[PDB]
Amino acid sequence: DRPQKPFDKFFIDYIGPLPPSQGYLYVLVVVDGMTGFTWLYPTKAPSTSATVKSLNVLTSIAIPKVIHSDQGAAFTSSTFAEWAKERGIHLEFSTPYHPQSSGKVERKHSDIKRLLTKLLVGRPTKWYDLLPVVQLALNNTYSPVLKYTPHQLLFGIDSNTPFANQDTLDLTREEELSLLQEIR
Amino acid sequence: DRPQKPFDKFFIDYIGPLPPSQGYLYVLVVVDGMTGFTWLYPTKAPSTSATVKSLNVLTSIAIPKVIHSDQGAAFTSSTFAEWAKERGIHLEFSTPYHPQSSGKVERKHSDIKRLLTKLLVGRPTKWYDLLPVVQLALNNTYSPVLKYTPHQLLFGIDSNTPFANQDTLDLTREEELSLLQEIR
Amino acid sequence: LDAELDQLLQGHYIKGYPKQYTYFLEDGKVKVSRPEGVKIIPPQSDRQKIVLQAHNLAHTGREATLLKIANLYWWPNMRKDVVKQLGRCQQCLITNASNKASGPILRPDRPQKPFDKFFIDYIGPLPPSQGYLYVLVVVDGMTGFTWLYPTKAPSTSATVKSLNVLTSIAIPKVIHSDQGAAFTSSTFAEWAKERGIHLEFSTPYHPQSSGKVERKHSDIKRLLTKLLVGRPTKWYDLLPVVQLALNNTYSPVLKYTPHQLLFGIDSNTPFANQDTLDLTREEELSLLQEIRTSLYHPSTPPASSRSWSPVVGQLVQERVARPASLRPRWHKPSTVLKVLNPRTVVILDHLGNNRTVSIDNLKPTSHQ
Amino acid sequence: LDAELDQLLQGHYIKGYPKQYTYFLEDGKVKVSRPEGVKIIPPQSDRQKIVLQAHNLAHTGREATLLKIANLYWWPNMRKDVVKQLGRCQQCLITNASNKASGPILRPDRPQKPFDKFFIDYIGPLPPSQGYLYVLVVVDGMTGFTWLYPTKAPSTSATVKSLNVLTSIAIPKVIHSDQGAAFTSSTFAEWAKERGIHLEFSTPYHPQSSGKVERKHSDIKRLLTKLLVGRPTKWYDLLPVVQLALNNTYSPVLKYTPHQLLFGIDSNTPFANQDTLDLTREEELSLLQEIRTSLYHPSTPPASSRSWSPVVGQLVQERVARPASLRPRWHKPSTVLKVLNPRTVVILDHLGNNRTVSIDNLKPTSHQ
DNA sequence: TGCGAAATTCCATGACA
DNA sequence: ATTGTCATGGAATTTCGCA
DNA sequence: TGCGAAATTCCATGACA
DNA sequence: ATTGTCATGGAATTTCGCA
Ligand SMILES: C[C@@H]1CCO[C@H]2Cn3cc(C(=O)NCc4ccc(F)cc4F)c(=O)c(O)c3C(=O)N12
Ligand SMILES: C[C@@H]1CCO[C@H]2Cn3cc(C(=O)NCc4ccc(F)cc4F)c(=O)c(O)c3C(=O)N12
Ligand SMILES: [Mg+2]
Ligand SMILES: [Mg+2]
Ligand SMILES: [Mg+2]
Ligand SMILES: [Mg+2]
Ligand SMILES: [N+]
Ligand SMILES: [N+]
Ligand SMILES: [Zn+2]
Ligand SMILES: [Zn+2]
Repeated sequence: DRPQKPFDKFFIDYIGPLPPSQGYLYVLVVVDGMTGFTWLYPTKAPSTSATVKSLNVLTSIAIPKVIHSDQGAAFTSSTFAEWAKERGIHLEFSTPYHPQSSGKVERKHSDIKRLLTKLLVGRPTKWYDLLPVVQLALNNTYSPVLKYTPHQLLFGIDSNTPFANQDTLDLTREEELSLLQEIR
Repeated sequence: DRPQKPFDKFFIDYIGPLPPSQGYLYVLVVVDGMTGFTWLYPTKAPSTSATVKSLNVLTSIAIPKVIHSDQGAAFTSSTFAEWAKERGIHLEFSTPYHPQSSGKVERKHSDIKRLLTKLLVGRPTKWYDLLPVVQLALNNTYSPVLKYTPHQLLFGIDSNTPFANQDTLDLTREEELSLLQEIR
Repeated sequence: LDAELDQLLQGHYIKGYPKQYTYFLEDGKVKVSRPEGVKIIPPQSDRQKIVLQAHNLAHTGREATLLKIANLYWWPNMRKDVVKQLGRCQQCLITNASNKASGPILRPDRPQKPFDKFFIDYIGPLPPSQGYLYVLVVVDGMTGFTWLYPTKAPSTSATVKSLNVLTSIAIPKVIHSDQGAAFTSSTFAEWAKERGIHLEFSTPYHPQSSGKVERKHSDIKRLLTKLLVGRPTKWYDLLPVVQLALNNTYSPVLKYTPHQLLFGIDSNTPFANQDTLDLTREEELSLLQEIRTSLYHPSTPPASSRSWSPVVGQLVQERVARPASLRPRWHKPSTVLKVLNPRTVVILDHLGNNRTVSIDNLKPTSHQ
Repeated sequence: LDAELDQLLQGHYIKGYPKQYTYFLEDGKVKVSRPEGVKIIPPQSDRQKIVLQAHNLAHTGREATLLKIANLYWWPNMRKDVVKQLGRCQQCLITNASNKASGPILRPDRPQKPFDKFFIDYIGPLPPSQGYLYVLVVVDGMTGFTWLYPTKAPSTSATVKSLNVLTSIAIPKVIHSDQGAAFTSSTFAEWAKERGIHLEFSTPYHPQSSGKVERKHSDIKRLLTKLLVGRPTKWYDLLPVVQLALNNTYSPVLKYTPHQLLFGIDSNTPFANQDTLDLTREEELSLLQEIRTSLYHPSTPPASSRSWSPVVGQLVQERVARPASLRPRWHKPSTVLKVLNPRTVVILDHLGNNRTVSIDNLKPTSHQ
């Protein structure tokens, strides 16, 4: 069986609803399976149409052989099926209530939820502008399993933005009370 | 003494008043002394200013060493003297009441007065448009003294408009009564 | 189709498919093990479609199209099928650039006599001066002698007004111009017929053809510019001065001024040449005839290493004159009817009209 | 003056005036009988004025000016006095054209890594499409990989919006652009400083310098044109397709697509190359490093027969960028301060500002 | 029948949109 | 059915002045 | 160890205003 | 303080297939 490569499998998922930022509410999250490389896209809804619109941007740079997703309505619609078939992309769904990814992807998703949370405190509404820096952070984060960042694996070079500060990623006791304030 | 050449001497003179044609009343007549080549310019008046304005056109093609004229006011004005001095042109006047040219020039002037007269009958008012054809006729007219037309002497070639019909130039008995009509 | 590919599988030889290679079935497709890798041999009935899919990704030419196909397939003589498609892609043919140069320029003989041929052309619009915006420039072919007329528009009527004044002096056999509206109107044709003047037209959009007069523009504007340095651009009053100045300027290769070539003697201008002072006019005119015929004539330059020259029957394409944004730069292929000279041809366009056209506005249709 | 010319009259020898000729007085002027004719020798104190009168008739250069003077005068070393005046005629110096070519172009090394250097530039205005008029084109130096962004204006704000999206993927060391308003604004400088990106600017009015991206425009418009044949020019929806198509196109000289050079493996696009299917990613990346360093590099072409190369201290003139009608095409002479490389220099203008400038926008001031 | 320097000729370069 | 041209200013080559 | 033909490489040409 | 580039498609050259 052939070694795993970038573009073999894109894992896509929605995060949100979030506090509105520049009129956006959700993040479509795309993670390359082999590299751990992450792309993020703000959307106004977890619809097939917002999904197609975002993936059209991404697929003008790279087309995955397979897209893997849970059974979100956006992903199981017949429109989304047509879209994938047109591009020769095989669709693949995890069984309902049992999301399977890979360790790498699950841990990546984890980093994303945690990193977003850490940055949205104090500024729950300014996340739109932070999406670029989030991705750079995520893609220049050192992977313990391989010796390389997703950037290094995708492009085969060092990056000009190494995030040499491996971050706290935990919410300082201050911010824990700040977050427990926004829910009041 | 050196042989006579084109541009040695321009003989200038006014003809008119004439019946108004496109608002013009006079013809300034310029004849090259050596070649017999004629240039005609319509003016609104026999003034220094109309003279300078016409000769500026001509002298943008060729500048004569000497201009010869009678003692017309236009030619004896100090403005006209300044104009000639600026261009390094020597002015030369025939003595009053005794116009001296050369045989060639006198005969040329004669041809002009006669040719104009023949053409202004029936159309005393359409001479403005005829000035080009008048000059061509005049400049492609065979000279008995030399074997050549003024065109041939100026440019050293045959012309593409030979006036091979040596014209009547006399007024037919019909036109004599037509001219004796316009004076009534 | 599957016919040819069958004999191949059982180890028999077909022309084109070299025998020293192992051909087999796998995943329902005919394959082969070539040095670079294992490639699919599609049936002949499939090939055209493949070439077309590969070409159409980015409408690429020979090598770039081949390199896509070669990633998945091999068959005999692949480029031949690629080149076939390139020659049939209307979009490529009308959009791509030529990579063949025109054959070397002609240097037509200098007209034999003053007034044999006038070259005329407009300059402008220039900065308004006394309400004037254009200059009609008339250049006598043989002598280079130039006349300048200020106009308000590059119109027939202004052209006629100016030439009526000029032709007072002499009528020329021929007047050559480009295809500007002023010179192609029926009013202007009439005006010339009336005077026994033949109108000669440049091939369209090829100012080289009016080169005698075009080149004079540069000298005119150049002298206007120098005279106008640090002043407002009041050029109208300077035309007469410029005309006179240029007509009495030496061309270093000829060693004569255009005034000299027209009259055989300088008028009363500064630094008049005096060498023929003792000759009679007749002696002067005779020396002038001799000077006129012995003038330097340039020769056709060497062809560039990759030029083309037109051949009767050849498919060729006219350059679109003023192509809109994102629109093809070339017309559809047309056929060479007649080769007037090595740089000028009549083509049948596809409409089909006869068009007389410069080789510089043509490309030879690629891939035959 | 009359001093030198006196000794001459009484048959004594002065340096410069050859002895085998008869010098005399006539009409109050010193003359001489030279093969071509009898010429006036003016006093040295008169000569400059003469040269100037002759030059100023039509502001002619060496030979054409000499030929006027030689009609009436002779003195020793006439051309030297002519050349002196030519070098002092401000009008000639700023109006005339150069007849010396630039030295041969540099082929700067390909950036070593993807993201080492971006080249950016605008195309447009294009026909309105969805309210969009321009395209920001970003080309990665090493890979040729290109990103396309539709904009409404070629503005800083639109540039920043697009690059914020792109730099999501990676931040480049350098961004090279021309001197368009969008790229030279302090807002854009800030935007780059914030990200540790160095802004590199082309010398002004020299699109060669942005040649990596300029050349990509041609491919972009060409593919848009073909795709839009016989349809209205709705290009906005096609940018993504064109981007993808070009990034996956082979360059025949490199034998790779820009996508391949950036990722080392094709994505799921038609005719994907499969040669590294059995390699590990790590093996693949290692073969990619090797491919990246062994890419073809063009060399500096041969110089043309009459090129100039700049020298510190030389008088040179900058081309006027957008000269008005009938106005000089060259600025006043300025001095070469530093030669950055054989095709690029810093000059002191006469204001005097330091200006970094392409040799292509320069001429060496004539006549020293 | 030969030298150094001046004069003349050659011709690449760019520009007429 | 028509077609490049030629000022410019260093360099190359020739001619001059003298012996 | 050499032939005819195919494949590959060379590179002038033109175009990004 | 910075710097031309590269698709194209015939022609030239090299390599292949076979002996
Ligand atoms: C509206 C008419 C209809 C026909 O086409 C246009 C456009 N045109 C263009 C140029 C021009 O591009 N000159 C630059 C040039 C380029 C190369 C060369 F060798 C000589 C050169 F002068 C003209 O000179 C010109 O007269 C016209 C013109 O009259 N028209
Ligand atoms: C307003 C800014 C300020 C600076 O100048 C202008 C004008 N400009 C002109 C071209 C242009 O002439 N491209 C043609 C081209 C010519 C030769 C070559 F080798 C490559 C080429 F692409 C551009 O591409 C371009 O970007 C600009 C531009 O941005 N601006
Ligand atoms: Mg024209
Ligand atoms: Mg023109
Ligand atoms: Mg630009
Ligand atoms: Mg540009
Ligand atoms: N000819
Ligand atoms: N470099
Ligand atoms: Zn095509
Ligand atoms: Zn000057």
